[PDB]
Amino acid sequence: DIVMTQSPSSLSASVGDRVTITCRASQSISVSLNWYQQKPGKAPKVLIYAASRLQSGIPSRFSGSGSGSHFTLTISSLQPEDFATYYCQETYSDLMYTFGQGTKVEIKRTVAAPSVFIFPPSDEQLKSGTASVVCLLNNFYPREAKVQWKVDNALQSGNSQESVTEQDSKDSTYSLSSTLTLSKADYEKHKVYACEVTHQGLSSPVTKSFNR
Amino acid sequence: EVQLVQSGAELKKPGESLKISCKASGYTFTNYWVVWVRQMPGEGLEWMGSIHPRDSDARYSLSFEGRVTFSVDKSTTTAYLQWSSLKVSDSAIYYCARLSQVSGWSPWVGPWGQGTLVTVSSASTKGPSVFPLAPSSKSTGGTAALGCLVKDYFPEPVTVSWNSGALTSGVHTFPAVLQSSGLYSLSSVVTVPSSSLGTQTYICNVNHKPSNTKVDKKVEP
Amino acid sequence: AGLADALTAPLDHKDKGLQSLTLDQSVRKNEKLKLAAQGAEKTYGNGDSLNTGKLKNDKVSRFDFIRQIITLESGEFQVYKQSHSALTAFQTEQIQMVAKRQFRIGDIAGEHTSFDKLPEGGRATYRGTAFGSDDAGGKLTYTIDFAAKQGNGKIEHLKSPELNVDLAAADIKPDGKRHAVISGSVLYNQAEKGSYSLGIFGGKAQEVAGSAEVKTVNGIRHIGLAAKQ
Ligand SMILES: [Cl-]
Repeated sequence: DIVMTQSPSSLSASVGDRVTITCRASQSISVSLNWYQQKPGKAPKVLIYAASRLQSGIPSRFSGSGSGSHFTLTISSLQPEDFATYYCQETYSDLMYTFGQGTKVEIKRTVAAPSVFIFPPSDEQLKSGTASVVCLLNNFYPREAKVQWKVDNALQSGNSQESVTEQDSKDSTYSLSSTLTLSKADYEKHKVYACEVTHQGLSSPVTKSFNR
Repeated sequence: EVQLVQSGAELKKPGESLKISCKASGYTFTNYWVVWVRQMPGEGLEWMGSIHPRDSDARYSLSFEGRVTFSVDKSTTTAYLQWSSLKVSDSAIYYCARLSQVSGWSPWVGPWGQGTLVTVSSASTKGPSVFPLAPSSKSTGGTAALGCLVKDYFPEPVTVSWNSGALTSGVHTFPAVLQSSGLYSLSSVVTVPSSSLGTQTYICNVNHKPSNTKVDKKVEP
Repeated sequence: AGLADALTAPLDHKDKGLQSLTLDQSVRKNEKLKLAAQGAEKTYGNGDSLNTGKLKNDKVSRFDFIRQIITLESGEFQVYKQSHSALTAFQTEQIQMVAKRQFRIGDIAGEHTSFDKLPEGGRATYRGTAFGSDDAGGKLTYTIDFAAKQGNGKIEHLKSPELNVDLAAADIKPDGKRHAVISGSVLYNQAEKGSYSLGIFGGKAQEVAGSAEVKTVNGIRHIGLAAKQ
């Protein structure tokens, strides 16, 4: 019944920046308020309880303030490892301790060009009748990147899928895999397999390729 | 130490029933509320309700009040969450966790279980094939990339580690992608010094519990 | 549980103390109190003594009760027993008859430690129970520093988390009869959310017993306190 809403829902700031997340309640909840941090693929971890009480093990750059219906999570100097989404939670009511919708915190860093690799299909996979050609863009920033596939200079369309990792907790970069999927028969009909990467970190597009 | 260990990832058909479990240990079971939280992948935490093991006092939020049943087994200090009739929209991760408290202060949630991924669909489970992404022979005194292609599995999730966990630095395991076939695929990669290619063993450890598939692929030049 | 025994058997000094509790607050001079359990029943009796000797120590013993003047009140009667102290409580279910729930502490009795014969120094840790409406699962911990003539403590693990409060530092004092007593604040998120009062019991101050009144979002809640050693 008590509604918690956070703002913003998403933010981006440079390492060492002061980051402020606000949490609001639909009614006064005194100081019965928690802050949680959740990183990719992990359960959340409590940072603060009772609005301003720092949990042990948590760095002091995290601090909480406010009361009644308005609360704030402050990160005094945003660190790379602080990439996560942050949740408030009211613990005022008779149990039923509802959460805010969460705020994703990302790090702003300088542009970084990807290093590129291409992987032909393994002989093993070829035996099963399909060919997966993988192109990897490693540790780049920002996330926006363009990949195009060519087979004998024929531009591919509709037969590749992309995946991007969450921002790295150490260097704050992204990585991206582009997988070109072809029948074994189509794959054996061509020679030159090329991945061409376009990214702000690159003055001119980068191509990796192989023959087979 | 205090632990909450939940049961494995689940695949069920719509309309079927399901009981997932949460094994509590390292503390007095009957002194703490057990809490259940739902989380759709890429979305927020959702308080489902709680139950007190001491007398099985169960509380439900309006959105889950009839669809789920909390229960507890004190002799095994295990909490249970049970659906009688699953829907596709029940597909999500579910956490149990302890409700903790320092006397004189508002409580919080934690420790947490590792979470249980529930997938509701009529499609049947399939174990993955694992293929080497062998390092280039024309590698640069520089860096080299290698990895494993984990292809054609259902449902989520698969886990990947390298050298049984000894290798974590430079590892990128990509989020699975749903292929047009309706099966999942994913690659895990790592960049290493190219001078180590000749002398260092690299093994990706793939695990797909739902199909009881566990693979250790040595990736060579 | 020996509940029936407590209702039918006479006092026996060989039983584990606290051997007897004198009902006073539990039943006013003009009223009668009937307690029933395990097939037995007995009426009291302002000034009458309850055979706590038959009950288990460090547990809540429970009876059905009716309070008459004509029935005024009925519900469950709770007794928590220690060796040199004991207390009673009323979980009200029925008043004039209509259904109505209330919780209240009755008698807090035993061998009061004299404020003038307290240990002169050293610290004592008391461990025991905090019990409220529908919840006898609370853990009480309390520490008295006898050099400083001060005590403080905490309530843990009651189902209702805002009852799990800090029992703030307080002075030991003499009451009118020179009994050693401690009255202090209840703290929750550093705000005062009520008060607690403890008496020290036993010739060597082996025990504390008393109660707390705790302000909650849904109103004031009364808690019984009892700990030992
Ligand atoms: Cl919620």
